[PDB]
Amino acid sequence: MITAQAVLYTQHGEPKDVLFTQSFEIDDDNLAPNEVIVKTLGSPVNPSDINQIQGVYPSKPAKTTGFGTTEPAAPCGNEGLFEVIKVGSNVSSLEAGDWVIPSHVNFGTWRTHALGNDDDFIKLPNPAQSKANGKPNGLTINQGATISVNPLTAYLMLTHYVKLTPGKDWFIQNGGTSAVGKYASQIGKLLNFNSISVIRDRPNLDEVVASLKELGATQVITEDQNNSREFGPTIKEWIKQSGGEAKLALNCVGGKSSTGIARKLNNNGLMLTYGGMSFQPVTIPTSLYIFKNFTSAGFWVTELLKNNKELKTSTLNQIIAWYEEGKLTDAKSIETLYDGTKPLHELYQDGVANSKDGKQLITY
Amino acid sequence: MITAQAVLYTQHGEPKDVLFTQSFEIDDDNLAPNEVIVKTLGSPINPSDINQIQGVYPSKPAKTTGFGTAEPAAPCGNEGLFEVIKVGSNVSSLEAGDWVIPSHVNFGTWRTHALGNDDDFIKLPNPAQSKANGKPNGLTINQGATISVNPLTAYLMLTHYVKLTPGKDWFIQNGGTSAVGKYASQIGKLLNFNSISVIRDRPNLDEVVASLKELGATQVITEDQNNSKEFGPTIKEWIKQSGGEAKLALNCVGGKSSTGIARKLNNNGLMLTYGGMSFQPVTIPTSLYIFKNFTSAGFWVTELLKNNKELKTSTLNQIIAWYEEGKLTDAKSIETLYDGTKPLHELYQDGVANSKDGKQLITY
Ligand SMILES: *O([C]1[C]([O])[C]([C]OP([O])(=O)OP(=O)([O-])O[C][C]2O[C]([N+]3=[C][C]=[C]C(C([N])=O)=[C]3)[C]([O])[C]2[O])O[C]1N1[C]=NC2=C1N=[C]N=C2[N])P([O])([O])=O
Ligand SMILES: NC(=O)c1ccc[n+]([C@@H]2O[C@H](COP(=O)([O-])OP(=O)(O)OC[C@H]3O[C@@H](n4cnc5c(N)ncnc54)[C@H](OP(=O)(O)O)[C@@H]3O)[C@@H](O)[C@H]2O)c1
Repeated sequence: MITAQAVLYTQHGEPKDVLFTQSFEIDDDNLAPNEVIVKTLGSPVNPSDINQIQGVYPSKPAKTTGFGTTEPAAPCGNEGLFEVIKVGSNVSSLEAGDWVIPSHVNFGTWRTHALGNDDDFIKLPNPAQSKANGKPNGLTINQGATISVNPLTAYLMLTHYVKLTPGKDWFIQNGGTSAVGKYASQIGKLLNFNSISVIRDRPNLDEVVASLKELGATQVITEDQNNSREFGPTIKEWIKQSGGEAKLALNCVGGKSSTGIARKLNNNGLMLTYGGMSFQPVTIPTSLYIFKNFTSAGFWVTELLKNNKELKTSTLNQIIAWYEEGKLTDAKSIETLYDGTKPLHELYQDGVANSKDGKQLITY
Repeated sequence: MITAQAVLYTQHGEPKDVLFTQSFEIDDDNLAPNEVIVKTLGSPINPSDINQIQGVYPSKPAKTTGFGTAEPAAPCGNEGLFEVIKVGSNVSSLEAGDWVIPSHVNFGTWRTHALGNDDDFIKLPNPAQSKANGKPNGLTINQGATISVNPLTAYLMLTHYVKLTPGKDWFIQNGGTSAVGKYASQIGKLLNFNSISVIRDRPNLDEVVASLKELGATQVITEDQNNSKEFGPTIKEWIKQSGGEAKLALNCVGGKSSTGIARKLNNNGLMLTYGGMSFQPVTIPTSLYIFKNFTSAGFWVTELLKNNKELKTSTLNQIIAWYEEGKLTDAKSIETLYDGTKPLHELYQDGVANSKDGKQLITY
């Protein structure tokens, strides 16, 4: 028998208040024929995971007593990389040593182990398999553990809604230092799209601007520049020189930031709102709608891919291939290793509290 | 001392999610004068038990800490057969070895043992007692465990409301393959009432028709036939040939099915609704109320027998006698035995999930 740990809550609220660790038992002897046991290698903290715990995210796992609690409790985390440790006698899709992610949301990835079927998982090539299949690179644990939400989100927003002419057209995005922002910049570079990333000013501004330009942002501006009527004509010059148009805006901030990036689009522009990193609503001047034919819409990768498994597979395959080819790198995570001395839920609580420092990955 | 197990929940929800098993101690060396300890022999899973756990049934046991839980918890199950194992110094009505059912609802029968007062139980004859009293049969465990709700429901609906003339009048009922339905057909035969059972179509329709007819249904029709304008005159022919009238409809379905059985009654008809599938409301054409003196009412055995021990006693005694005489038969339960190797709540969760296979009885 394996003794596992899961991060659970019995009631919605802030992670600092409601999370605890539950020890539970998994039977790793005498597997059913289709069953698969996996050990976690790592799982990140994404905003969606936190919103799920807070109760403001309408897709969530059921509260159950299945982890051996008396009160119904929900697990946490939708994304993660797991190593297959044992498979049942009718399992050929997976074997010991294989890398997998969950095939569906609401799996509960903030935990040490899981028992499911082979259809609960999607296989990723492990480094040994990538090299054997003649690839110059294999995935890292961070790359595998964060492959499923943010890279697909960036890829689909940039490709699935409006067609940007390679070598000419632009997108503009706020939250430029976000993991999603960093994938968008790289995917923009790979597809030959011009882009403007908007970021908050900070003391190490120059270092950040350089990182983002290296990733693929054509220009990086601050939110102060975004707000600036004086600066607008400079952006117009860039776009005019390119021969192209700013056709797409990606908004994960809301408020004034959403106003600023919308104003920078050419007529007939599209904005996709995929997040709201301050509680501020999407705010658009009436004149953009009426006089510039602006359109504002939403994006939600979970809903988009629900009955679109071909689209999911195709997108994921492209990200894997790019990683194997050395053409894509990961939005880097701050890693915290679980080793048994500090309760698992506290690692995640610290991760939630240190969100501002950057993407957090709990490792195992 | 006795280490017992109870199936409990701290919060309402689906049985698959909220049930757990709680160990608790009964001190069998510390009985008060009027107290009795019983060992469960068997308890079924009925829809009302499930609705209770889900939180949509307005009669339910209180949540308490009495089973030694940290948080308040409620037990499950309303019906069951128990064996008296020990009685207090002032108990005369029961002795060790006796068979009993709960005297009242909300007792919590999904558990191994209970401590209660002598008046929390009603004695049934055990097989040794039936045999000693000159009876050709004694009750089976399934018969005793399911005697409290369904048989009594059928008998009272048939006899307590409208007086059917033996050898000529008719009742019509839907849910004809239900436990209640099957008891009603038998009681109809025993009292010489004609009846029409309405059932859903199924692959072995003809085989089921024949079984229901053997039980006592005069005629059996599908829901399609119940709906059918074409078929309706055939039913009128049956009733006219008998010299009697259709005076009573028993409804456990609602919706179109309820409309159809109501339309088949003669003037001055009474419908009793005792259940309802798919949340479909009871739907009765206005014309029947106005022009055919139709009445529609409810039946709930829990409420009818709440303050009427004498009617309960007389009815229960008739059912017992019929079992002893070999005049009534139960539908075959699927029995799952608790031996202490699989948690008790999981046996009941399986039974809930497997409801469609047949009535589920957990035995001990
Ligand atoms: O500015 C902040 C960061 O740029 C950014 C957050 O970065 P992150 O890496 O921690 O978060 P990500 O995992 O990339 O994603 C966060 C947002 O995107 C939404 N999202 C992601 C994927 C899929 C969906 C979807 N709909 O399919 C949605 C998610 O809900 C998040 O909203 O935020 C910036 N930030 C923080 N506070 C800000 C702010 N910008 C402006 N104003 C305020 N108050 P930094 O680098 O710290 O300065
Ligand atoms: N008010 C009361 O005093 C009281 C007391 C006892 C029972 N009841 C009611 O009676 C019913 C269950 O009694 P039971 O223990 O006899 O149950 P049961 O043995 O499990 O039988 C259930 C019946 O419901 C039928 N059914 C299921 N879904 C249906 C649907 N969608 N449309 C039409 N019929 C459907 C089944 O038909 P199939 O065989 O085709 O699947 C079967 O005949 C419940 O509605 C319950 O609330 C009420």
